[PDB]
Amino acid sequence: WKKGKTVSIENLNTVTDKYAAALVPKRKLALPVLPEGVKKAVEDFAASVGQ
Amino acid sequence: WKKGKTVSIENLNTVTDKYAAALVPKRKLALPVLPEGVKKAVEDFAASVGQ
Repeated sequence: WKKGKTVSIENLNTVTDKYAAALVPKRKLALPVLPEGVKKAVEDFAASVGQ
Repeated sequence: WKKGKTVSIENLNTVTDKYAAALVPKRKLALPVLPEGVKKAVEDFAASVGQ
């Protein structure tokens, strides 16, 4: 915020990115979510065999 | 094979299809091969996590 100026939302948002980039832990488990791009490519491969 | 005619290879091959369609069993286990279309979509999903 400058003296007579205003505050852009493109700077209020990169500040909020700095708050939510410290919400991640400094060392974390890479707990994998199965994406739907590969959870359907293995579901229908079982459905093409008939499971 | 007709009397004075010849034998086409498009009829010698559909005869060979009838020999190799009785090589399949009348009741079979649907033993699934994993295709490379889904064995790579689950390999790199483990390689994007770093396994």
